[PDB]
Amino acid sequence: EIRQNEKISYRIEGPFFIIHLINPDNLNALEGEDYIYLGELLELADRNRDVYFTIIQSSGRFFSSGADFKGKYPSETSKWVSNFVARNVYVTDAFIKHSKVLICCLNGPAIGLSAALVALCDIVYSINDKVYLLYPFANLGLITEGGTTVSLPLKFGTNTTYECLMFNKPFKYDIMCENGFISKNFNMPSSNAEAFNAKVLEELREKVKGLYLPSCLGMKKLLKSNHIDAFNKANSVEVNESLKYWVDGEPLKRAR
Amino acid sequence: EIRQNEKISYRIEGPFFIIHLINPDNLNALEGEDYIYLGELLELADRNRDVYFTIIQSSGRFFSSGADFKGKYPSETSKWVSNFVARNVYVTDAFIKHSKVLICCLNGPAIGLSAALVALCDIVYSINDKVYLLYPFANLGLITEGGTTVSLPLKFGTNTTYECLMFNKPFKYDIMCENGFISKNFNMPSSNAEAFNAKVLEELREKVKGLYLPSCLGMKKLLKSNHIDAFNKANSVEVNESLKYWVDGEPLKRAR
Amino acid sequence: EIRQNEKISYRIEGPFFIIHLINPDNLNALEGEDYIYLGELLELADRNRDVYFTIIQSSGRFFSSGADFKGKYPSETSKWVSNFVARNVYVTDAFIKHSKVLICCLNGPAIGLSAALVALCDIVYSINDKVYLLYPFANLGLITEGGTTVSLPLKFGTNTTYECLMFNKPFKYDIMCENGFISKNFNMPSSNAEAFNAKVLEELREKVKGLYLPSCLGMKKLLKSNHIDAFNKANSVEVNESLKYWVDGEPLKRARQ
Amino acid sequence: QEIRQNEKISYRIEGPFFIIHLINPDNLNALEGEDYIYLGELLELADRNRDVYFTIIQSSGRFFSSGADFKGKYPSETSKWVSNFVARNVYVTDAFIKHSKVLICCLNGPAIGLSAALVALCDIVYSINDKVYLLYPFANLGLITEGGTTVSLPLKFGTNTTYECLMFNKPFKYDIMCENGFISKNFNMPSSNAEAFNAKVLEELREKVKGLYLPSCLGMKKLLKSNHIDAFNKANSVEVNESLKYWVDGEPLKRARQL
Amino acid sequence: EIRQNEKISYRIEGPFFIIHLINPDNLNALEGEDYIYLGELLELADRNRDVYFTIIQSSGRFFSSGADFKGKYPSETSKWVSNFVARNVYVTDAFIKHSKVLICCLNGPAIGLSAALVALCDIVYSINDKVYLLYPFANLGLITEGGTTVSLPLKFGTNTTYECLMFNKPFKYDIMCENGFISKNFNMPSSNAEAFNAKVLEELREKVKGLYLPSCLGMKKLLKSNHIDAFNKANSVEVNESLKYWVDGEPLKRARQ
Amino acid sequence: QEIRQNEKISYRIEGPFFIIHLINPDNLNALEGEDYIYLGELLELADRNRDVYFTIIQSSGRFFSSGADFKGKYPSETSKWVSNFVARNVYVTDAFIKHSKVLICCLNGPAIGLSAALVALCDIVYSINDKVYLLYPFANLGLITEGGTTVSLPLKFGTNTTYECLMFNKPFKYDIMCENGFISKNFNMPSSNAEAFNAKVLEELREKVKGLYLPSCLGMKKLLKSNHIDAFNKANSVEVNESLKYWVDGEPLKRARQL
Repeated sequence: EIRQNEKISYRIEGPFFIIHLINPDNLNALEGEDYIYLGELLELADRNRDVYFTIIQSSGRFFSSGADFKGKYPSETSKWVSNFVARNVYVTDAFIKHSKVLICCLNGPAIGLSAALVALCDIVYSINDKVYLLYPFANLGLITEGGTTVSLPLKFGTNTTYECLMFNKPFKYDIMCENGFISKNFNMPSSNAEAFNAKVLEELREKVKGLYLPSCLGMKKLLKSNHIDAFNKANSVEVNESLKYWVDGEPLKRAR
Repeated sequence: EIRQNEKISYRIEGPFFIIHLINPDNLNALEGEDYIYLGELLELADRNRDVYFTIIQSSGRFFSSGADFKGKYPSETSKWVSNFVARNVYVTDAFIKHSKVLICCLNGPAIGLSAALVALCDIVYSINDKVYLLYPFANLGLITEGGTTVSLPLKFGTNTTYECLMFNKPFKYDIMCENGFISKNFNMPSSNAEAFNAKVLEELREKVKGLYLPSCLGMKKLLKSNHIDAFNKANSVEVNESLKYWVDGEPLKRAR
Repeated sequence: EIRQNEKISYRIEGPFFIIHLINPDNLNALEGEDYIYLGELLELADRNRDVYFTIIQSSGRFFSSGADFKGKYPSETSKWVSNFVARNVYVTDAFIKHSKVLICCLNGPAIGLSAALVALCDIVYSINDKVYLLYPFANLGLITEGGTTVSLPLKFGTNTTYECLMFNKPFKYDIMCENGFISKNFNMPSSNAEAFNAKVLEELREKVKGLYLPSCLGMKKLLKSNHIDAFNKANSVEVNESLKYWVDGEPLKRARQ
Repeated sequence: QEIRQNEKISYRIEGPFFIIHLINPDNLNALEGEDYIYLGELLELADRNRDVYFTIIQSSGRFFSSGADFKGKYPSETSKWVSNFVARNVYVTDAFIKHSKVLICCLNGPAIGLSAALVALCDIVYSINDKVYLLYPFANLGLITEGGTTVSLPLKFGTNTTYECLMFNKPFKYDIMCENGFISKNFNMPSSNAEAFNAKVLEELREKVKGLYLPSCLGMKKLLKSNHIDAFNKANSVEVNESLKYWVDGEPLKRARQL
Repeated sequence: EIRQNEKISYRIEGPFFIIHLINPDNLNALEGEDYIYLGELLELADRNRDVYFTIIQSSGRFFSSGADFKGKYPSETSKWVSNFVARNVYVTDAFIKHSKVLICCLNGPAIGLSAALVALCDIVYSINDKVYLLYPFANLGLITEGGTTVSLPLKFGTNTTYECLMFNKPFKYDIMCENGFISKNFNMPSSNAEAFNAKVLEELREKVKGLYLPSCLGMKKLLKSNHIDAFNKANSVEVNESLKYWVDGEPLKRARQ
Repeated sequence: QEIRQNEKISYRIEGPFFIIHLINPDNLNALEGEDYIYLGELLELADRNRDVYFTIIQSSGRFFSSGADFKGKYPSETSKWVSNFVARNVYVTDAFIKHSKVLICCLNGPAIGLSAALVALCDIVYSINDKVYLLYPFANLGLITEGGTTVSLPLKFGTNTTYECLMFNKPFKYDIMCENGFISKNFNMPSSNAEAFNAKVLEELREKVKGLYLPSCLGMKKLLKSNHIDAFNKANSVEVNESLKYWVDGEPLKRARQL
């Protein structure tokens, strides 16, 4: 039981807790409170003993274009602590610690904090070879977010990570496939995300047959311990280091 | 240059950036924005190339009784993320990363988050043997804050830390002295914090004569690297784990 | 629900799961299966949602004199893997990962693997100033066990640990107190462990009044993460490195004298 | 160089090479607990021999090893499994983790389960042909990660690929092995002559070591091992202890009796 | 402001500090003092607040053939501490800690300590698909240098690293590309390193347009923290462990042939 | 057991003990760069001797060692200091960090600077009497932490005490040493007979090792060392490189010429 959000729905089918970004007209751009809502959904899925997989699906041609930049305080610092710092530490933490198998259905590109979240998922399936991830921090006057400090070198390599981050270049489909970031490309048309989403769920129902599901969670629990400390450390430092960029004002100015 | 705060002042004398909690009538209890203000002062001291020591002094009989519990949101979670999570990650981070030598003049007891901050200082001087630190998390329905997860076992030992934290008992003067937590007890009366504060500064002016001050900072930089990762990791996890305690409501109920 | 063991009992009183070593006539020396039993009891306490504290108490003048050295295999290696390696790695792990507050009531000396278990507890109370911990590995032809590789330097300091371990010397009461290892000395006579055990429980019932007990567990969960990895790494290495000492035969030959 | 004999596993020394041979092709080189222990004892023996610089693990038939032999006294279920499963796994895993000689696996066919974990702990792997695969069927058996796979699989195959394969009981196939540089050379020989493959690897190795200062190999390995030695030791202890509740719950046993 | 070195030049163009190995007739082989000079140039670039990228370029058909083996002490140990240990620990540290984005323009092969420095760069661009990195330590009677203990497994994988290091085999272009080690291959002829160097700089001037350059440094500062400790630990151990190989004499005797 | 002679430092072996003796009391056992290197070579020699289980460091006179001797060709200031300071410090510090034999310091009087760092890297310290102290005067010399003090001082004395002493150039006095268990036994002998102290320590050590299985001592030390070995190796590299800018800036030199 949780409040409703017009941009994001969820349902449970058997062992699957399915989260759906449902605002395709705005490329599923997300405001601060929507990221918090996502964290609350993960925490809900995490407390449900019938759930073994948490599946994040979207809508339209984009997975998510990232933070919504369309959408009181004693200082600039106090403002940004409340608005940026808090939201980012919270949602990043919710993904880092999540105990269920986290699967992203990548129906199109993801950008920024949303793309950070994709990189925190355990398994990623792509609609087709036109998906990409973009982390435009250098263009926005920002730094790494959502644990990308750790996740990008981990999943794409350190050298590739520098090229992409330092020069604001996308991690394209080819780079994703070369690094095993995508576990399966479904090769379906971008115009039917809904069909892609349904097909992934159908294959998942097939793939879990016969498995002892608590083994999945037991294995994940050990696997997570490989990098949990690095992610926790990066979360705190990412969010605090970002502050001077917001307080300096550059990302605001750039928000044109 | 920074806004004024009636509860906390600062000044610079030579290589010393001196912060003064000046609200003795309320035992220097601090609201969220005051903790943020403290962080901003540290960040200011840290950017000043003439500053080598950041000295935190208080007033009255208490160093600080902790968070002021006398002193809109889509959910309980969103509320507490904004109010508790953000403030705590920010201020704790400001202390953890501070590059100047941090000295606390402990003019009386410190409690809770304020006492966490005392434990993050590099050097602590006590007014007299009646000072103590209390971390009442078990009584408040909360958990460790302000990096105490790491600082208390580090500076007091693991066994002593469990006895005190699990049973809501103070770290008294004797325990502080036995662990070398206090570098000097000035043995002055509790009724003149001002005299104590002045005496510490006078001794400091003497002790820095002849020293190559950049050596102090160079040494601190290496020393800090011993535990910086543990503190950063604990900061993120403390603040996120606390959330369920606030959201469950217990600390509020207890706030009687 | 678990098998009975005549050397070790347990009961639950409110939020306390109380384990009692009850073989004072043999100084509560423990065989392999007894150490395993202890691990099983911890795992039972850990699964009980009404338990917040696991309290380990003993009987007589000793907490425990350690492994009972009075008390089928293709090789010496296979034998010792089954008998020593497995038992040690299991019981040590049960202590390292335990989520309830672990309190040891130290009613007298502890030796060897039993003393290692004392050093893995979160809080230790002593009956009087004659208690000591002895880790006689250098004398037995063995090495560090039960996570002592980590726990001793952590709770006693590195230099003191080397003096004691390298020369088979006890960590005496004064050293325990100087390092805050003991949270309270009850100063009671050695002849009444029972009274000491009761007195600790009585104080604990008082001390928990008013506390939010889930906070205790929440704080412990974070505190444990400071050293959990070091303990897990040491456990694996301790048990495997011991093997060559058992297989070489020295601790056996030293046992016969 | 003295140790008991084991009809399923032989060893010999040729120059700087200590060569271990799984020789039970009729049963796909499936291994019982004591055989895994025996393997650990052989590694410890190679490790103490100052003339040995490389420890080479070779097999026979069409499989490297189908894993633990599931065809093949205790106060409790816990005591039983501590003795049988916990002890064997911690010991053999440790023997591979700490081994100081260059460990080379000659992969003559598929490996499964704990045997496949051991392949993933080797320093260098050569494949007979592109039909080899590694399968870690823990999710199907009602078990969890073993033999340091918690660390080795993400390390050598990537995290995302590891989750897909482990969570859904899918093999790490040749293509994935090649894409991740897991296999250093595919010999492209027929599956029907493991023997020829084994001999060819050794013949190339004798060529490749000519002119090398062999203590440099060990000196380098000693530094390389330190990158992950702690993570492996931590995983070993946790893997074996966490597995216990799966054995004690009984699921893997049940699943065994359903063939 | 720094001394001149006839083998290595530098200049600054906007936000780029450009270092150029300019001794193609000797395959840009470097003596101890040249490696030290390189470290000094990095430290200079690192202190210049207008610099955001430090670009290392070379000349001819090789990036660098490595340490120049053509080119007073109480002991063999004292000699090698002064000559090998000190130089290696200093230059390796200068690369590990560098705060500006470090880009290598790989105009041909690199060998040994020079190849180690390539592997410490943040981004590498290749002239064409004939480049390779060779770390011939097993052949020279040496061990890992310049942080390769960490960088090679990190950027090439553990198994590939063992094959190459244990058997003195090159990390060839295909391996580099498969691991994303090379961010762009320019596919230009080996005969014009100069054109390649110019082309990389031209693209870089384009790629930085519109970027907030302090963001680059801020991101690097966080990225570096992933492995900084492993690199610092390896540096100390690599240099000290090499010593016995030099003192034993093997690399010397191998040098004479 | 063969090495050059050094008039300032001798060594001998008595049974399982390798005993190193600083023998220059007239100059407070102050040590030049090459003497620190020599010490490292002696540790490496003791470390290779299979009959040695304990390495005992003893001195002479009223001081253990007053530290680096400041009475006692390069393309740059940087090259000079890399050769003279960096190399010497990384080498000797490393020799202590990695030493596998039980290292015992017989503290016959004060130790200062790098020599005091080396005392703090020993496993066990015995004091002649309660007038010993350790001083780390880096802040006064215009230097930073050396010889692994970055790690050893907080580890053995606590963080807060370490900041008070290092930041303000104050000694770690006997009381602080005793309170932190840094000293395992104070012999309470007069400062005028270091020799008698040295002999008494050795006599007790011969008593204390009777009946022990000495390989157990080394086996235990090997596991104990792994608690902090990484932190020490990381600190060594950073300490020596960070120091460079202090030497190159020139401050410690200036401060040297002001006696």
